[PDB]
Amino acid sequence: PQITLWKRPLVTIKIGGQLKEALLDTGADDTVLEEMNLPGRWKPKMIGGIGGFIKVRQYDQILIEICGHKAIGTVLVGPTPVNIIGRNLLTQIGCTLNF
Amino acid sequence: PQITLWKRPLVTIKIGGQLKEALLDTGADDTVLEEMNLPGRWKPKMIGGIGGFIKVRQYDQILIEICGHKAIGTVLVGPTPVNIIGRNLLTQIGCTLNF
Ligand SMILES: COC(=O)N[C@H](C(=O)N[C@@H](Cc1ccccc1)[C@@H](O)C[C@H](Cc1ccccc1)NC(=O)O[C@H]1CO[C@H]2OCC[C@H]21)C(C)C
Repeated sequence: PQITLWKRPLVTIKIGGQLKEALLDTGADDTVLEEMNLPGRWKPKMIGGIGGFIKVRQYDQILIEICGHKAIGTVLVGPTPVNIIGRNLLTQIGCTLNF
Repeated sequence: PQITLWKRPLVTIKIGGQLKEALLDTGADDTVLEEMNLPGRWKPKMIGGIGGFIKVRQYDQILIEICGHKAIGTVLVGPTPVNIIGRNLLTQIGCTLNF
């Protein structure tokens, strides 16, 4: 579809068998989701933005469905205030900016 | 134009007569630029991000040119790690997300 930017571009995603709301974010290199218990091994990581860094758990080869479009990649889990879909998965669903 | 997301969506902007590089960021409500000397009056403000909050200078009704498209609106100036163009100006240049 086409998503305007008058409001935060929030969409429904499906991950680990759960439905969640997440922000489509062209300014994020990576995907960061709110604390959740995902199975499997993980690696510690630090990600930064405005204000500093937060500690997250890095999960690899995670399947996410974004408005019916499937993506598979690295997902970070930690104390983020909002679920963020970053460029690593947005490229897989063929998302582009247009103006 | 149409911009893919394999690389960071960086563009050249012109503000206060100076050229700078900035990130087109659908995950930002507001536009935040690195410390710089802008003409006009300003007010203190605080903005938050993934790491916490930072103190910024809020400039209102500022003219900014984003890849040749003119916008006039609120610009925040402070210790952000990268210049970000947020939704407040992205809407003025007619930017949308498509997939
Ligand atoms: C390589 O580094 C990265 O990719 N970092 C990503 C990242 O932080 N990206 C930033 C832009 C960015 C900033 C610094 C360095 C690189 C990019 C943005 O895209 C996403 C955030 C999301 C958000 C939304 C609401 C509350 C907290 C956080 N938006 C934001 O901070 O917006 C600010 C400014 O506007 C305000 O509205 C919303 C909050 C306010 C991480 C997500 C991985």
